[PDB]
Amino acid sequence: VDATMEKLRAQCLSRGGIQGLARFFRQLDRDGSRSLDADEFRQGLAKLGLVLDQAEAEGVCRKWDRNGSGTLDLEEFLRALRPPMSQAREAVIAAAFAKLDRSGDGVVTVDDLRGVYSGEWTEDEVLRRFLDNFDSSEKDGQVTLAEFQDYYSGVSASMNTDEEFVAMMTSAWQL
Amino acid sequence: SSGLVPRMDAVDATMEKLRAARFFRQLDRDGSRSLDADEFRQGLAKLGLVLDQAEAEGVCRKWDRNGSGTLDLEEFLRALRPPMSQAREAVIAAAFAKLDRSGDGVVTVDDLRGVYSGRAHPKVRSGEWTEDEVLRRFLDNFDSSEKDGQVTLAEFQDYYSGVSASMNTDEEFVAMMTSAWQL
Ligand SMILES: [Ca+2]
Ligand SMILES: [Ca+2]
Ligand SMILES: [Ca+2]
Ligand SMILES: [Ca+2]
Ligand SMILES: [Ca+2]
Ligand SMILES: [Ca+2]
Ligand SMILES: [Ca+2]
Ligand SMILES: [Ca+2]
Ligand SMILES: [Ca+2]
Repeated sequence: VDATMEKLRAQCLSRGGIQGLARFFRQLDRDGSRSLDADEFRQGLAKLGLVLDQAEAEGVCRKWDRNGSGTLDLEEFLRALRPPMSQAREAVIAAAFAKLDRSGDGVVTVDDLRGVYSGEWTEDEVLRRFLDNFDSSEKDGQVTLAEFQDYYSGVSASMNTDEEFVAMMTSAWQL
Repeated sequence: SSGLVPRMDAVDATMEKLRAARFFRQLDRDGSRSLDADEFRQGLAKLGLVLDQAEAEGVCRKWDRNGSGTLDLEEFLRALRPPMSQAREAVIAAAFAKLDRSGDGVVTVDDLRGVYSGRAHPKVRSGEWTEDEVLRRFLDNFDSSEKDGQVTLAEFQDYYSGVSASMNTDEEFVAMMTSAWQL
């Protein structure tokens, strides 16, 4: 399934880079509804020699559907086809996430930031504003690993080598 | 001395030289889609690499994983892999040593739990997978074809034989591994 999802990109790499993904997105969207259903997604991949069944399709849509619409919009689809980051880059992030997550339950919260960072604006209200920086656009007081990972998708994309990324992360977080 | 097993040196020489599908099919004189000890023997002579009868039989016996008495494509492809240098063997063992927390010779989910947290994983955050299930999933990749939550050094080595063969220089391979397992 992930192998099928990688063959898609390998195939997209034959010309298509992210502006091309929107172009392909809209050719997948048969009804033009501006989102992809598991059905539309499946028939589109079939046209490319990639085969998975409906339950597999819903599964892929389930994974990338970030707002529980049961469907893939342009943003989610673009995030789906982003070439995954190399493992070394992923490892330093992982590493820095562990640091940040004092409590080590799997998510970073205002409480994890207590003791590590610090009339109007109070204490953890400031701490909350810090948490927000790394959080998604819709702040909910929790930072996942996936979210933390997005926060750095920008600079990572800019930086051409793992060592540039690795060196930066190492110093930022004193790993 | 203890730990040593007797093994044939002249076979190692002939086997090296050889290393340096199209080829398999050439050698498969009788089109059986597998190599007799006898055919392998004749093929190598036709190429100027000399092996007697038992030496050729010895090589089939040791690469014929499934015990068909013969070498098929998968088995032949494996045999031609270059021997693993001290350096590559060293990073593999260091990575295995790291994973095997209990130090009982096998890497299990229980080992892994002391090395990695699986909690931050997206499939755990959605409620669909447990930490141990992500950890088991990770373990399976290194496991033999029959998954049993146990990965032995043999199995670990077998897993990396293929990957190793993919990279040209010891240094690429050593650095890869050092970044993969953070040693
Ligand atoms: Ca649609
Ligand atoms: Ca959606
Ligand atoms: Ca936490
Ligand atoms: Ca969040
Ligand atoms: Ca034959
Ligand atoms: Ca065989
Ligand atoms: Ca163990
Ligand atoms: Ca547990
Ligand atoms: Ca096993």
